[PDB]
Amino acid sequence: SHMMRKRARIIYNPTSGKEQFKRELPDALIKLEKAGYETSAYATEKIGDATLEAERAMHENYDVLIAAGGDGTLNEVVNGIAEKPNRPKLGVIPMGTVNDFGRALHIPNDIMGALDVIIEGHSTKVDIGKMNNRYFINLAAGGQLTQFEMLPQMKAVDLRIEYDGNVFQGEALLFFLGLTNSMKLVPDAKLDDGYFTLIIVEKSNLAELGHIMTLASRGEHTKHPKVIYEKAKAINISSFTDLQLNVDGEYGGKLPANFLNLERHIDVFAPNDIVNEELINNDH
Repeated sequence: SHMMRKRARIIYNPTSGKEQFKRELPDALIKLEKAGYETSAYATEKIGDATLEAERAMHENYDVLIAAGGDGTLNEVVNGIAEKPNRPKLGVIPMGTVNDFGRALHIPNDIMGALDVIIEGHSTKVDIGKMNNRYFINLAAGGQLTQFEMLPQMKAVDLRIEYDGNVFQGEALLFFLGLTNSMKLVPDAKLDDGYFTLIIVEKSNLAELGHIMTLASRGEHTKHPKVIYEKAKAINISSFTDLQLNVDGEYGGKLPANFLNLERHIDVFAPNDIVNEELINNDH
């Protein structure tokens, strides 16, 4: 008995990925209890349930919030706790078909392995993004479908993007704001630095398109002059024409959008076993 008793809340999507978690919950509870966590669980039913539960949990003095599901459950949990005093630490159990945030932090795709990471108690702080009044953890993207794989479907649109002091103003096929980058690359992106990865693909002819696509195919897109790469903390986006917004893999409304990177905002259990190339701070 090496620690004083703690309180954990599991927030889980029962129909997530392979859907094995609900069946494995009783053993997850045993393991968490043996490690000293009085553990309770909440099963989501619809989109938004995880956010609302995380909001309630804020008032219930938990040491850890465990999100068991895909990037959607994760995004929802973060939305419920972001910018609130006394945030619990976040535990990630990757129960989605894709788990881009998990892979970004090297969380095992094995339940008991992910639980081993939480129980061991080493954690990192990662940036999150604020967009208008909501939050995100992976990426935001924007463009207009005609009348990187999707670039040939984009229509040039006039846009302005104020990023920190600077201004881009012109026609663009696509913009990306990346936090994590394993959904894929810029060469030197950090989860830690307080900077979004900002990609803007400018309006280009068919040849520049072919070219950008063949460079993309071997991690060299950033080398094309029509591909802009900047790092920025605050990015404000507007146009007079209407754009669709993708936020963490889902439709996230439309413009205008104001983005702020909340540097090292969220404390999340991570492996002390392995070195993260995308972290400035590996003090864990």
